[PDB]
Amino acid sequence: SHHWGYGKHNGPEHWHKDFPIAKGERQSPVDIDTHTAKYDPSLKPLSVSYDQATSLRILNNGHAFNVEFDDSQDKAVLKGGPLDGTYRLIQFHFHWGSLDGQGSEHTVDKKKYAAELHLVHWNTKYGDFGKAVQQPDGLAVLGIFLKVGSAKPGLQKVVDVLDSIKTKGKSADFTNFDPRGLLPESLDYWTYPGSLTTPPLLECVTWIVLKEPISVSSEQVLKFRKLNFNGEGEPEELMVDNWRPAQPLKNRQIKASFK
Ligand SMILES: [Hg+2]
Ligand SMILES: [Hg+2]
Repeated sequence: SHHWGYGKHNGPEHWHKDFPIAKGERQSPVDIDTHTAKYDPSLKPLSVSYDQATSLRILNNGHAFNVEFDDSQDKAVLKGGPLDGTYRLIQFHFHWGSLDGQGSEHTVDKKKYAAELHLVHWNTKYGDFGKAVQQPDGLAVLGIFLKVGSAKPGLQKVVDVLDSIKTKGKSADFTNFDPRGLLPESLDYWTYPGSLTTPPLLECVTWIVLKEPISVSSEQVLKFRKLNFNGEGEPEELMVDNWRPAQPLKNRQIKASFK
């Protein structure tokens, strides 16, 4: 502190001093131990309906970059899986590393990926986002791992606009982007009850983490690392390593949709 971030002086190990819930019973991310996750045949396939998605803007908030969607109606929703009810997409963002061997927040059998995409949705029964985050089933986040390999064509539009939102507080119009181009071929997943992974750390999230990673090229992820944490005209601090490490599982079970 001063304000939280990912540095040595205000990084995740310090958050508990302003947000005591950091040492809570249902904090995220976690390590997914594949041999201890329970297959649960009662879980339903996920239903991702993003064909009427309306993206609006892309913003650098100082901790990541969010692409925001119009959520005033049921245009891009997730339902099914372990969820009851309809959850509307409000924004996506990424977490990534300064090197390719780190960057994801969840890990799989202790394996870290180069980055992790979060598609954040909120439960329509609560009427708005801000009321959703106060309830134990208020949000559902789909997490997708990224590995370095082949380029992902559907991520290129995002990569290309980054130069225009280089520093904190910058935004740019970002319409007609289709988030379908960011899904792996398979929707197999793990699920557990957890929290937002940045302050205020609220325990209101059902996480849905996809088993299959997407590939991005080295050049693509290289462009993420050119962003800045600082605002314009402040000393440059590249936006890298904006990931929280794995927290204790405590009394929770990870369930798998697959065997
Ligand atoms: Hg996130
Ligand atoms: Hg909550």
